[PDB]
Amino acid sequence: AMDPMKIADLMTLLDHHVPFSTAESWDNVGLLIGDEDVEVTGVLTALDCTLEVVNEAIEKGYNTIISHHPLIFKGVTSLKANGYGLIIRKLIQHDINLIAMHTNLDVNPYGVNMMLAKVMGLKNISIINNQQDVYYKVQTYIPKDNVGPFKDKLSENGLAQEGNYEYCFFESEDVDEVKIEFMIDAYQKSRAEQLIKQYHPYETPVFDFIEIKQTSLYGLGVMAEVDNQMTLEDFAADIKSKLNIPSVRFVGESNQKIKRIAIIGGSGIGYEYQAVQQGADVFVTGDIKHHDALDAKIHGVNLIDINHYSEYVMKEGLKTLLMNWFNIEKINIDVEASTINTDPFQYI
Amino acid sequence: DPMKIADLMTLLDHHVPFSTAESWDNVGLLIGDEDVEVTGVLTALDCTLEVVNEAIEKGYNTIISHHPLIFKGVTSLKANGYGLIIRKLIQHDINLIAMHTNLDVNPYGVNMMLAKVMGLKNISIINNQQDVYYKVQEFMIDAYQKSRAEQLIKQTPVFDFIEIKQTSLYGLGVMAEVDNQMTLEDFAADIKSKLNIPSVRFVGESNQKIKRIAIIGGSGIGYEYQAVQQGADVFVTGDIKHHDALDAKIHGVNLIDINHYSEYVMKEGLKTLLMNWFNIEKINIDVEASTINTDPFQYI
Amino acid sequence: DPMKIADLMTLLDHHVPFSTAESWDNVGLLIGDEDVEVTGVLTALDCTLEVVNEAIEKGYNTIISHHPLIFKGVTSLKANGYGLIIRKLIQHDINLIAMHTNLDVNPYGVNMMLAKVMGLKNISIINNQQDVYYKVQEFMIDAYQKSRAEQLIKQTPVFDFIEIKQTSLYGLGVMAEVDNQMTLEDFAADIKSKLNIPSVRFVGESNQKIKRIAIIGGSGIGYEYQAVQQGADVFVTGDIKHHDALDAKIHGVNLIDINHYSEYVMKEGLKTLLMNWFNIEKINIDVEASTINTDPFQYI
Amino acid sequence: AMDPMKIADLMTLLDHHVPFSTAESWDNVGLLIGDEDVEVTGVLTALDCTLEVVNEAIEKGYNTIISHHPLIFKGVTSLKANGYGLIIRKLIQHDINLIAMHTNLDVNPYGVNMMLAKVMGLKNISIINNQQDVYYKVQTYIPKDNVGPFKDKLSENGLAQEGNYEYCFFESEDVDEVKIEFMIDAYQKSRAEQLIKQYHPYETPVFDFIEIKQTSLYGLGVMAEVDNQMTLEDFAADIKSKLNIPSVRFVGESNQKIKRIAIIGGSGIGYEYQAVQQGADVFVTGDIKHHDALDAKIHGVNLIDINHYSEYVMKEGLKTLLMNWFNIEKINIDVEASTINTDPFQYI
Amino acid sequence: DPMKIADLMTLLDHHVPFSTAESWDNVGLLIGDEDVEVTGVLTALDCTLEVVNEAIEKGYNTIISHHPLIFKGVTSLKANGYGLIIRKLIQHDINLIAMHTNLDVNPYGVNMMLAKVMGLKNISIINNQQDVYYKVQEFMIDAYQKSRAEQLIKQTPVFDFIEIKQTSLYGLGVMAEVDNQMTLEDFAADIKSKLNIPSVRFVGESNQKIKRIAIIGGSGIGYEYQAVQQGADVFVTGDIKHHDALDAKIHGVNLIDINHYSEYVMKEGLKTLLMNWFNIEKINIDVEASTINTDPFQYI
Amino acid sequence: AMDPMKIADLMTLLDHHVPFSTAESWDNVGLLIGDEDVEVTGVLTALDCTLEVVNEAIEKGYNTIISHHPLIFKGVTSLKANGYGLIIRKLIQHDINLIAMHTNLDVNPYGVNMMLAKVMGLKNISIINNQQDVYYKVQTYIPKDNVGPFKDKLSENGLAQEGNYEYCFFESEDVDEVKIEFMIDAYQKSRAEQLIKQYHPYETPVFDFIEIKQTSLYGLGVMAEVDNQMTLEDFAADIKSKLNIPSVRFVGESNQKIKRIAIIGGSGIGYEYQAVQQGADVFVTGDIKHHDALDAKIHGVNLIDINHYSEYVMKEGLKTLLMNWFNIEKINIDVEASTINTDPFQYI
Ligand SMILES: [Zn+2]
Ligand SMILES: [Zn+2]
Ligand SMILES: [Zn+2]
Ligand SMILES: [Zn+2]
Ligand SMILES: [Zn+2]
Ligand SMILES: [Zn+2]
Ligand SMILES: [Zn+2]
Ligand SMILES: [Zn+2]
Ligand SMILES: [Zn+2]
Ligand SMILES: [Zn+2]
Ligand SMILES: [Zn+2]
Ligand SMILES: [Zn+2]
Repeated sequence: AMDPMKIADLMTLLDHHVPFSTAESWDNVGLLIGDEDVEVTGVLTALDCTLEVVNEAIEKGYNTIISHHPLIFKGVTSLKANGYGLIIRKLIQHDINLIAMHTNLDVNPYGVNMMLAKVMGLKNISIINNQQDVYYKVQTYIPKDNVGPFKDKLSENGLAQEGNYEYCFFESEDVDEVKIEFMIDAYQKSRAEQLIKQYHPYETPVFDFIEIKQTSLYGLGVMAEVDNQMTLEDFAADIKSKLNIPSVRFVGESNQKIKRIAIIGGSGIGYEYQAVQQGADVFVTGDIKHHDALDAKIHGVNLIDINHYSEYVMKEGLKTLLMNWFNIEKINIDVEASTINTDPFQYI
Repeated sequence: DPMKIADLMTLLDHHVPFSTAESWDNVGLLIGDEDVEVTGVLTALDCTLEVVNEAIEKGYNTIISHHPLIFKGVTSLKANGYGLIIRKLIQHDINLIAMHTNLDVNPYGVNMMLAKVMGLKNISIINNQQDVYYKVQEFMIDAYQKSRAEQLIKQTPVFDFIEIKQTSLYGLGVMAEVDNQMTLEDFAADIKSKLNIPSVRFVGESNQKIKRIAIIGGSGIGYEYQAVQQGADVFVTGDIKHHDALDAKIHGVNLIDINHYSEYVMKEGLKTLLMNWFNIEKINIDVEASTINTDPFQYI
Repeated sequence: DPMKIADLMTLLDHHVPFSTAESWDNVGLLIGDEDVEVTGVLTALDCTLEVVNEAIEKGYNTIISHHPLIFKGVTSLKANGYGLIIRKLIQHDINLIAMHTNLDVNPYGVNMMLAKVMGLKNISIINNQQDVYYKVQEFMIDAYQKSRAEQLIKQTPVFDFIEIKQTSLYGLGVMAEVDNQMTLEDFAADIKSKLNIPSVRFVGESNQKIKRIAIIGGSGIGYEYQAVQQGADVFVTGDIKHHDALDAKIHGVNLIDINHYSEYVMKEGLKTLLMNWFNIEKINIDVEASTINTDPFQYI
Repeated sequence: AMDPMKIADLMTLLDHHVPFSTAESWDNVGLLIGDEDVEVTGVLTALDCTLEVVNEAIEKGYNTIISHHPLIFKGVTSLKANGYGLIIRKLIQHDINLIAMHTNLDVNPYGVNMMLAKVMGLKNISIINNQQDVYYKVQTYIPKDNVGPFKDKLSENGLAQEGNYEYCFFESEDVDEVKIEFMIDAYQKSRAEQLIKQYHPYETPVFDFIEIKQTSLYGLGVMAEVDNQMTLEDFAADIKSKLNIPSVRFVGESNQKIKRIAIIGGSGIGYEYQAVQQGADVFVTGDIKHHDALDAKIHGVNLIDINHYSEYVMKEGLKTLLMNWFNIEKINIDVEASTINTDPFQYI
Repeated sequence: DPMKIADLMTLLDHHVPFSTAESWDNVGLLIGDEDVEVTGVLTALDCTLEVVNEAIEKGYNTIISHHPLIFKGVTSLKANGYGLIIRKLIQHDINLIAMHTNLDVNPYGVNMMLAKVMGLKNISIINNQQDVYYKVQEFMIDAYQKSRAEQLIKQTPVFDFIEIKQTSLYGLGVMAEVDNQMTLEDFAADIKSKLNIPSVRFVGESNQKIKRIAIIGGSGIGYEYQAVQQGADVFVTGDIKHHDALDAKIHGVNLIDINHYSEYVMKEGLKTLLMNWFNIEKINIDVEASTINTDPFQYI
Repeated sequence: AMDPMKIADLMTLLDHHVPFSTAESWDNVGLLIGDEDVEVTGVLTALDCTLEVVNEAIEKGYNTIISHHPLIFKGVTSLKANGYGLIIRKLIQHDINLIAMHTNLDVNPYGVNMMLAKVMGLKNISIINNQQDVYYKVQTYIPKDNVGPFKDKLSENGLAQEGNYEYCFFESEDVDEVKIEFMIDAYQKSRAEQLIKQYHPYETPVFDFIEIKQTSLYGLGVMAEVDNQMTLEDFAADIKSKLNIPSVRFVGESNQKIKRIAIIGGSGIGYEYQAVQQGADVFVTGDIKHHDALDAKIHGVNLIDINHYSEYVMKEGLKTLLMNWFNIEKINIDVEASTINTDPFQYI
């Protein structure tokens, strides 16, 4: 008897590759509308889950929509047949599940900004603005001989990855001891306390947790470079064509030479000065407003507004990711990128 | 011409104006479609999953609850917790309307209803709101009338809108009285019995004499000192906590905790009001009070 | 008797009262010396270094900008960034005056100017401020008059100041209309051409029909729902972002982003007003609109 | 010539066993009304120091009242012959001292929640919601031979507990050194700096303080278990009887099987979800309100409201503690638990 | 029928209404028993332990201080610091009343008292409060009268309460004048001598000419710009700090720091007022000004 | 062709000796008005940069003013010919540069409070209220033999001061390793990550950054002592004379014996209780107000108000410092302390 993938199985897989915990604390991510117990019949990727997207999923026989933008962001106070209420109600009425992979996908090594840089044909793409993850270096003190492996083996048996580090030294030079050390993630602190107490000895078994911060693989934005050095206006025209953008605008001398590019898709104004500090010749983002562009201009910070809507690259990008992850796990569920242009703006 | 949700909403607003609700509150049509024809109305304190099941059972597509099922914004709608109730409503095409603080402050609302169930006399609204009305220079106008009256009166004329403040009919709480003075203990026992309450608790000497009573159903602590100022011998409310009771006791302010759940009286009270309003308008729609006891507490 | 900065400031305040500006805003003489004789006036949207160079070139010692060059307090004044422009003004004895939100809400200001440049009809101020005026008991008085009228009327008399609130002439935005209904797409194209805009974008079906138009130049998102309430078929503003456009789209609210930079129309609009005001007062001072395109954006 | 116990001596003893520093930072604990210099004539324990409690102390010839709840919580703005003013004035006029042992007693291993669990007849009682205490691992580098004990001995002489830990290694492999390490509490950092500077050598004597956090023995609440698995309603009836409560109310299916119990006496709503995470079958507390019970019910979190007033168990509990502490120290001062029922509520 | 604390409180409220005190302030009976018969009244700026000892010595059981001994809530009452003074009061059955900001804004209060001690002329309250009074439709009513007048006038009648705002008699500060113009230096020296101040300091050229003087006793910085607006040549207050003095100096605003402690003049000033009020009411109770110099500063 | 000192060269030198980063985060320090590219013609020191000070610099041919107090503190919203606008405009019009050395000079070992204590003739002067600086102890694990110096040499080549510390031990007792450790300042964390990755080996090169906090040399205030124990009033009269103060006021018994003195020039009320904890017999500051003096008196905290204006000692103090720093660097630029008494107060 089969184990067809349920929403709960999909959630675990999504979380493995694009951890929901990497989303900002203000964000609203994960299963927003649906039922964990339901069997997935197909997956439609979307930037914004508009009414037409829901209609498209229904028409295709798919019961799961993964969007970038959370359809429910601040709590909804009503669910009427109007506005966003009409979309939410239609999902529920048709038993469609909606998952949001929002800022977790913005900060992922394979997420929105890797996807943007790739579509722009750029090279040497690296995450920037790295998160910091908290670890602990756990240090225990134990006598030599057989009580060392006795510790090692039991500790490694009950989890806590089998990489240890051992040094001789004297407690008091009365009691000669071995100081053992290993790493734990911040969540394991509790378990590590338990397991050390259970399989150690004395009246006062000595153990320490030393906070270690490590640079994360996750961060908001990428730095990349063009193949060949280019003028600002030529780089702007190039990416307008590659991303099929109706209108692009840039801030800076049109003949400015550009090699290193920082990209935060969406609305990344607030990071442009830091991007310049980090080595960018231009900061690429959307939703750039007059006074921030004016400020950038006077300071010599070069900008390109590719429009917030250029995050739409994640529909095909995430479709490709998910098909790969499904291949690995030998899952045959169909994934399609929504073909609807959901940009609220029409350009003239 | 069959009554739709939109028509119900108009009628309810007429009799219990949604604008009298507190600004923090979430009232009106919370879940539904205003174009849908009302098949029947079930009244509820809390819209639990059992209450939704009851509406479905009775063939009713409209629930009016006191407490808003969605109060702070919902962050997700999953098949769990409150998500389950909201999803069940939507999937069964049930409309949910909340008449919350607008009902608490209505002259015929929660506190009138409590005082009637207690058999009280001389019941009047306390803690009255203030209505803003302009005298135009002379005749009277309401809040919104101030825009159009310029838009009308400017067809070179010299005119004036004078703000006048009027004590509202609407307010949180009622003051009322027993026929004859009774002890605090006897009054607490009397209302326990009348409201079918499993357990009541009071603050004050059992032999204190009670004539004038202030009532705020739900959770009305914060108002007990004012009530005493307004003439109450006792303040009746729910959800009274230790430190607030201890303060009242030391200050000589008498209280009775009838439990927040005592707002359940609005189910029958609202059923009766709505049957009457329907009668006036010649609407032939069935209204029932939910029979489900939705108190999360069981008393021993 | 030659006009000084102080005299200019008086005249500008007469026609576009600096007190109609928002309380957060920074308006008036921002950089200068009120005793200095005005040699000429250059109007500007943003006072860039190029605009300062232009004033110097033209022999003008007075610039009137819409946008305040100093908005939040300056923490330093170095030869870099905005420091460069402020220092250049001072070192060349150029006076900078900001007519910012007071011009946005003026009956002849930014939004009248936008609606005229679009060739619109029936243009009226929307979002009107409220003026406080007292009726004394009877005759009328203004804001400041309430002090002196006691100081005058107390020379034992029994008197009254009655607060009356009056719809102001001043407000953020105008409502206006085209001669004949046109599609949303055609109207957007029409205004693109009339304002010489490199790129315009709109929200709403291209074949939506437009008759009544609400305009707030600059960055007016926050007001689009109210505008629709006030009768607009479309809200015209700049600096529209994705999520605000997506919200409007789902709610059926039509928008056009003409870009914040479209406030540049106030350069010629202000030049014309100031030439007229000068004429009335028989002041022979040259006024020019800056010809510099100061948009930080270049469009492709 | 005697050393009769003064309030200041009592305060030191109280603080030793139920440290005032473990109280919450918003709390108001310790000597609230009185004179440190005054000789203690007897001690009356109380939940709330009401007028009748003060009258009881006067009648008994006791000049010290220890209450759980602070009679002065937010600053008093007046002291009139009315309300709480009348109680405060009566204490002062009769030279009665009032000490509050509030949230420090809530979080103590022998405090309010241990006492509740014991009165309920429960077993395997353990503190939960543990505080974290900050320590430092101080590391200094010193040459071997005689300068090691020279360091050890002087450091241990000037306090800083004589548990050291020593390891060989090379500074620069030019200057061979011994790295010595030991623990200090967070307050000793200053002294440790001084003492290391004074008895070390070089131009730049190398020493480090490494922050270590340890799970405290103090925490808000206990987890315990019933002897024999029981239904929720039976457990509720049992504890109503054991604590002599006029009325108890519970949230949950009456036949729910209960083994593990979390208890926060007083008003502990806000912790029930965490208690369930920590393994509780039911969260026992007081002052439970409708909407929080409604939420608990829908989420399957089981609750029992034993009333805030059930904290009254600390009068006899603290009396027993204090008599034990006085025995140890050979102090003959009488301690009595106030017999007044001070519950503002009367149940019908 | 001997005067109790409650009767004193009524009389003081009549002449120096406790409701004119700032909302942050702590005034009235701070420590005491309103049923206790007043044996005598000692006036005080600060109620120090020495002032309590003086009351006890004189056989007086009532102290009226300007500064509230309890301002923010007391968190403990131990035999140390301020605890010592509060405990001594209570243990000796001394009643402490605070007439703080209500005395600062009174027409006969701190600032009248300062201006009199300086020998000034044409003294008037500045910074006046606003009194709310309703004209009922016509006759006048006060703040509280608005409730009962409905409760009275509703025995179907159509009526109106019109809010009228009236300049109060009460305000922080006085404006006053010398008989003849004098230099800033000479005026500072004159008031130093008249108030027996060990050290005075002034801001402004020593030869500036002074005629009109604004005074706020205590710590009145924040009001100096307004005072100049109101016509003052100099603002007189205490507790002036470097940066506030430097700002005033650069703006041409003249100041004199007479020290916060100069509010001590209210001891004799209040003694005189209270003897007079007692006379009117035929109360034979002794009132003395405390003779203790309570300044924490000693000057060298 | 010369390298005459420009403002940018002066800024670097100032920052070296009195780091701008030690200023409070609310403060406004450094070059407030001027041009980094301009050649310095002479330096005038000032407490407050008043109009007369600017006039004095012009008259002397000096184009640089260093003040203690920042002429621009909260952003200026206008620059009119009035008030502070007139001073700012006059600086700009005459090409005068103004640097503020504000709270950085308050907390410097040679700054305002050292200068105050020295002018008072005091001894044993020590900074108090020390800042804490964040460092990292970087720990890497590397095999013995030749890969150790290979690491050492390259790491030391690319900066990161050549003080290392080495200990033997076993990774897994499979792979025997050397644990190397060294210090970095908090800014080097990024570089250290790079350089370790570049010149280390494995699939997972193990390195840790351990946060170390050290007591700074910078702090607000000094503690010092009088030569000979003195009465409070005599100490007050002495310092009034030494600093030429028109009027001094003190709080405390006039015959109180004084040996240890805490000094925060300016407006240091808020620190007096801590100063007493730290061992002061009197707290010396300016701008003392009635209610704070009243509080101090009742608590037995002794105060002397020497007036905020007594910070004027830094004009000659900083002149002396700067002349010394210029000597070292062989710079011939004139430095003069402004002679203008800029006290807004005149005493009578
Ligand atoms: Zn994104
Ligand atoms: Zn986005
Ligand atoms: Zn209610
Ligand atoms: Zn309720
Ligand atoms: Zn504008
Ligand atoms: Zn603008
Ligand atoms: Zn407790
Ligand atoms: Zn409690
Ligand atoms: Zn005062
Ligand atoms: Zn005062
Ligand atoms: Zn300073
Ligand atoms: Zn200073």
